[PDB]
Amino acid sequence: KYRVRKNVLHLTDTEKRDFVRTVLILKEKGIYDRYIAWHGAAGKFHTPPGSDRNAAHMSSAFLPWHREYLLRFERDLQSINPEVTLPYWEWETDAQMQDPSQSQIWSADFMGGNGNPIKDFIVDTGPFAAGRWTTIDEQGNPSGGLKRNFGATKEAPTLPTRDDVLNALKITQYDTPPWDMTSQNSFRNQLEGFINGPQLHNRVHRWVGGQMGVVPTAPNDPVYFLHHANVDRIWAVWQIIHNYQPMKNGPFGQNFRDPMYPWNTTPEDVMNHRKLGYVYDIE
Amino acid sequence: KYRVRKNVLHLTDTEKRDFVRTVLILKEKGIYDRYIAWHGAAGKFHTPPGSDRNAAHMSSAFLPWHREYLLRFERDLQSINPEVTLPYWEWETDAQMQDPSQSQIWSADFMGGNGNPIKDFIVDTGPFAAGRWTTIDEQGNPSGGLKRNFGATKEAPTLPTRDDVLNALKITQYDTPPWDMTSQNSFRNQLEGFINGPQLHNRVHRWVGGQMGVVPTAPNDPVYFLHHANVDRIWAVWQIIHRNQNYQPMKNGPFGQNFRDPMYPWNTTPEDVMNHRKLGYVYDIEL
Repeated sequence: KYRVRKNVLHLTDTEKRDFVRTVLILKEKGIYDRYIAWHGAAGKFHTPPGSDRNAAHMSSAFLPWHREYLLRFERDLQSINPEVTLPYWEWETDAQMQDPSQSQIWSADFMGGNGNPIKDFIVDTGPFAAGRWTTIDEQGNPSGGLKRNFGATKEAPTLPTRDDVLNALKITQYDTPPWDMTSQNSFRNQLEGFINGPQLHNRVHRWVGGQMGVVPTAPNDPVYFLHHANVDRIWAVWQIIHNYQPMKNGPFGQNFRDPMYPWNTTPEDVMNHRKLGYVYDIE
Repeated sequence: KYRVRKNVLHLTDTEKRDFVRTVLILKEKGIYDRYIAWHGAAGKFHTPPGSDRNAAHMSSAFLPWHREYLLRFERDLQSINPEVTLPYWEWETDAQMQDPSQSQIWSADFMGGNGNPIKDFIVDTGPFAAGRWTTIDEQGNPSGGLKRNFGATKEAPTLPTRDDVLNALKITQYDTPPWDMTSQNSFRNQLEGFINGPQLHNRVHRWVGGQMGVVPTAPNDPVYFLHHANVDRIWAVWQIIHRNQNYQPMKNGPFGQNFRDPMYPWNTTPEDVMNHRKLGYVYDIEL
């Protein structure tokens, strides 16, 4: 309950510089590539084999997998600097902005800015610009150069709104059969963004574009963690207002006590975010 | 120092059956596929990115990665049947046979036999035959059955010999810079089998063929674990003989190859597995 996760827009300047410097350090030590690789690995673990579902996305484990993901990331951040906690990007408020690209998340001292149309939309500002930050492709091989392109696609021209978010928190069930993209009246599938998609979570990914635009390369962009921090917050909220489903008979890897590949951690291990030792501000 | 890992050729008929049934249970519960994926994932964690070194192969962590891999596998077997330990395929002994493909490891009560040439070398004998056991491809989707094709390639017509193993056991350095496929005077690279390859470990894969023939899909064949137990036994013997010698690199190698680095996809370090007796098991030849 001690580690406090803060709204990016509530961060002081040196809180932002310290977060940024820690990420780069994780990157120089080779630790950051473990999270890109883990996330890609999970995308290849289909439950059961052949199914649309994988360990991290498109099924019930989406939320607790990403909670465990961000939890391990935060610990590695803390091992470099015990004062660093993972912020969240509250995109529901940034959507209200005239030009959400002008949000202070995108400043030169934090995430850097939008892509540059001449340089194929390569990011050329901030600490993660090309030459200052290398990316890896789907194969684990060097791909060179972070890209972003806010709202370029017909499908996600806008960030999801607080209206969009308030409608997901109403859903009464965590998840429903058959625990996938078609799951109806499903908090998880609603938050993930496949109901009349792309919405919420999936919409943020398409709006940002670049590596963020395609799931297997998305964690190349450090804003991946800030986005998913916000998703984890929405879920923790839902866990106050209103457990987990399936408790059994889902495909292996999605049940309450199944390990989530590529870890041994179960959903049950992370149901209560407070017991994991962190809290979001406003809590 | 208590779970005894036995030569496959020494297993009783009941031991053979209990092992196979336990593996089948692992597969049915969805657990076996986690080991296939872990191995596939490790192969695309390159150290550093761009190098052909990866977390589990072609560098110093080849041996401890697999010690940890097999230890986790043996634990999962034990949780199903605490009397079942991971046996080892002593291929260097099979190589002395007129026809190694007649080894008892390939009998219908254990690993099953060679691939059927009429069926594109699909295995159709033993408990892992097509229709009883489904493989998956590098992408995580079902494939069409186990395949094997013993001794089919020109580079690997034979299994490695007892002398090939004895020769490797004379190498005095665990590994050497630059800790890769070209490492010379290196026990790790020698056992791995790249110099004037394919030898030893790489030669076994090429000899078996089918999914075993391409390292990213090799754990689809349960014999993967039996083969790598023989590898783990040979390294355990190397540590007994060269007791003065330790893992290399201690430091300064690529991240994920040093003594105290995490071995992707786990947090387990090489140091954590250096002493196999402290992991709870011994090979029968140690008595």
